[PDB]
Amino acid sequence: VVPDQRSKFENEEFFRKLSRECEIKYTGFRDRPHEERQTRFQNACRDGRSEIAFVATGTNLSLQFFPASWQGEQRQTPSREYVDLEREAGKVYLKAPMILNGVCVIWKGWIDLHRLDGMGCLEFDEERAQQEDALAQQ
Repeated sequence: VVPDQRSKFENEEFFRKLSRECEIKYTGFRDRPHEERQTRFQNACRDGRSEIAFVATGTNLSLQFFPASWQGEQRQTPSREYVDLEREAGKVYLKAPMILNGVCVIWKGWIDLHRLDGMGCLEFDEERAQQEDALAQQ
């Protein structure tokens, strides 16, 4: 494979500077009474298109795990997968492999059902990164 893959990963410090354990919070109207904790979780769960950012950095990452549908006229039913992990630790979290202008990195933030100011570690360690980088070319 082209050696420009391993090279950027071993010399780019951008991983430790931001791809590390950082505080995270879901994007929503905090000025909306605590009522957003439940309504935002369910209404956002149907649209699994969560927007979230790192409190430490103004950086923001958008991601999509299993959303009911974009323009679909389906039902307003939520993502069963979201409540199959809400009953467990009593928290709601998502994990997905997103690619940036480089290779795949694993993003998996978590937050409790009431305070949406959890933590989320981000790190370049996807095994699909080494092979997808090779197959990244058309």
